[PDB]
Amino acid sequence: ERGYVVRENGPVYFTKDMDKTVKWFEEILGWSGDIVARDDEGFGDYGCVFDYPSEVAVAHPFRGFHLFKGEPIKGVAGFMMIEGIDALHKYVKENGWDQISDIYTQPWGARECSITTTDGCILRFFESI
Amino acid sequence: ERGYVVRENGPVYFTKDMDKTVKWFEEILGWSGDIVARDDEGFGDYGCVFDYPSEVAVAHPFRGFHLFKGEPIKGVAGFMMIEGIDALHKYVKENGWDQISDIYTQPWGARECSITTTDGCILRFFESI
Repeated sequence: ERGYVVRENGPVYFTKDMDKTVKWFEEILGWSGDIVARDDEGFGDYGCVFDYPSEVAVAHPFRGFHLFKGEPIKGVAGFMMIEGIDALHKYVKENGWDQISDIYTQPWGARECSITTTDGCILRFFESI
Repeated sequence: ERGYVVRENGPVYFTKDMDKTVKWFEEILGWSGDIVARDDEGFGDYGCVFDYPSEVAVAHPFRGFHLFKGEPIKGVAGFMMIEGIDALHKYVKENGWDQISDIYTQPWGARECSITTTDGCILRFFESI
């Protein structure tokens, strides 16, 4: 570009119950969430979830999801590269969530598996072979 | 989590004609792009765009958009923090794109403006005060 730079560009996520979403992220994937703004009636308007600990987030980068109020995405909402996919699948499974696909190898050189959230969107995870 | 870390998490973006989308990101926002795989008819199935030069990406630290073939997103597709919001607006306008809202101040402490892409999605840009 010219005259400007991108500092952060984290993915967006939409929900009709921000607290439920945050809890799913924390209980099923082991992430940390935080509602940043609430409605006059106490409903979440804006927030976020990240895979690292709350601490690190309070002192800066951002690789989590921004949470906005609205109709949840229908289809793929995330495409994440990770380390420890096997561990991921076990963790999610141990936590009781069964809506996760088996792990499989992609033609482009990586093992993948995808998860459906409480809101119904698909999150795709992958690790290079 | 436990046993796994998120290495990268760039936002997803869907398009029916990747080349046109990539040209837009290049001509209007001054970004860079590359189509990694095409279909039997010549269209891109997978690719990406990023704010920095090609030199970085091939030399990993991925914060652009992953591009997949599909129906464009209706509504907000990006929420990114930037520096030089005035420069951005002028750059876009200077490059002939008129579907960019004016810059305005948000209650939460930042100036913002949204841009409509060639595909119809909305990209929100903000800079804190």
